[PDB]
Amino acid sequence: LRDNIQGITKPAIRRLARRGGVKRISGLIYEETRGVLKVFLENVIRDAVTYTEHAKRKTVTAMDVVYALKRQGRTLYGF
Amino acid sequence: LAFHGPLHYQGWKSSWDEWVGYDRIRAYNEENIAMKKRLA
Amino acid sequence: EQKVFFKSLDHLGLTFKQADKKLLTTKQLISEISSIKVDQTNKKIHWLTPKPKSQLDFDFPDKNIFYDILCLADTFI
Amino acid sequence: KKPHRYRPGTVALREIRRYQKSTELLIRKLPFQRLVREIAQDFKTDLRFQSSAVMALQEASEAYLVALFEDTNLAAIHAKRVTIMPKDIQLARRIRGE
Amino acid sequence: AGNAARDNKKTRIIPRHLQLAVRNDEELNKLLGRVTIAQGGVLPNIQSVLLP
DNA sequence: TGTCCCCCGCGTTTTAACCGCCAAGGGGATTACTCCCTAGTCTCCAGGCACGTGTCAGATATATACATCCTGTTCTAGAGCGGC
DNA sequence: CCGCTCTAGAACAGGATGTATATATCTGACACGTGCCTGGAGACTAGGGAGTAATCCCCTTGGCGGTTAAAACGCGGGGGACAG
Repeated sequence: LRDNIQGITKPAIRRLARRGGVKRISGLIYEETRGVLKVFLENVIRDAVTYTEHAKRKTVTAMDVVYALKRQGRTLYGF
Repeated sequence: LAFHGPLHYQGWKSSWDEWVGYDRIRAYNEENIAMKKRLA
Repeated sequence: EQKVFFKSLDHLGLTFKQADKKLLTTKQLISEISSIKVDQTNKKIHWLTPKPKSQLDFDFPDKNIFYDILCLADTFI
Repeated sequence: KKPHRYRPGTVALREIRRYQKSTELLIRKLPFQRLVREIAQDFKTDLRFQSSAVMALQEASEAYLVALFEDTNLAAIHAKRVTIMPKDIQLARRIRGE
Repeated sequence: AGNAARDNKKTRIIPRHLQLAVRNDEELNKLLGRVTIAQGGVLPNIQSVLLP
């Protein structure tokens, strides 16, 4: 699996900013937003990896993702 | 290479096509739509 | 290699699981019989006005195969 | 014959209104799914994720980025602008402490 | 903190040295990001547009 | 205030997204046997805490000394003018 | 067209005031010593929760076509970020 950081397409980043009420989006925002999302994903998934490793499990469950988000003050409801 | 003014009508929606057979003259887009309507 | 080599030797059979699904349908068989129809009609129009009444013929030399297919169908029931 | 030729900004505000009252997921499923597996394979190989596990990751990442974009947009009007910049995001993360 | 104490020519660890030691290390700064240190102040850094 | 170049709206053509369908086989979930080590005491003793105190690094103090910043004066380059 | 004088930008040196240090001395907590003494450790008893083994069924990954929604490319252009 390579070049998967481009999976978050420019209209997808455009649509995300539209939900946030952004009037205009620069061309350099998409590269920065991908990097910010990559950094944020690299922290939540790594925390979920330790949660999955602690349970002697090989598949990451949704409950471990919730605990990974809860410990950083970003608790998620619905899972 | 267009029988009408060079640019199916390009740059328009699909609900404008017409393929009837009449006389065809290019005239360089009617002298570029009459010099863009005589410079506006 | 014991499981790699024989799978590598299969070229048409690897895609057969999807080729059979895509090809053993109604529209493909109708197309493949209409193609033979237009081939015969065009060839006879070129050659001779009467048209043969036989196309895409199957031979039935074995009788036990029908019972084997019935056994498979019965297992499917 | 004259094209409609909407000026920039109006359809963007229309997209803002149509996507603020809606709740469908903006990011596609498999592109976000494949990004998770590539990131996770750097930490541990032969790792699997449940379908609902990625569902929790996708909604949380979108809401975090939308909230970041809200602060990013709020920085633009604060800086007498309507176009967001990469430096606007950097200021937003620094103030939040990320 | 001992390395920071040698920088300002001090042989005793003071809360200024502990704050400087924590904030200089990126790992310690992120771990103690939401931590308030008394009598430590902040890093002596000035933004580039502020210098003449 | 302007501009121009950076970003949006739209036409076209690919493109991979989603749902439609099928197995696969690691793997989450459950049950049971059993075995280690942690719950719970007895006794004690050696490390930890309260107290007391000589002491050694920090702060106050001040002439001395940095130390960079602000400003004044002079050097040299550039444009304007006048004469040949 | 060339030389002369006027003018001004800019590098450079000197004055100024708030701090960097070199002692002198206070000084006040710092750490060492002491005397305990109160909580952890050796030893013991007992039991119970997970390691491990087995099962199972289940659920995520891989793997296909279909299709139509949408990303991507490009053209027109237009309103805004930024230099001024």
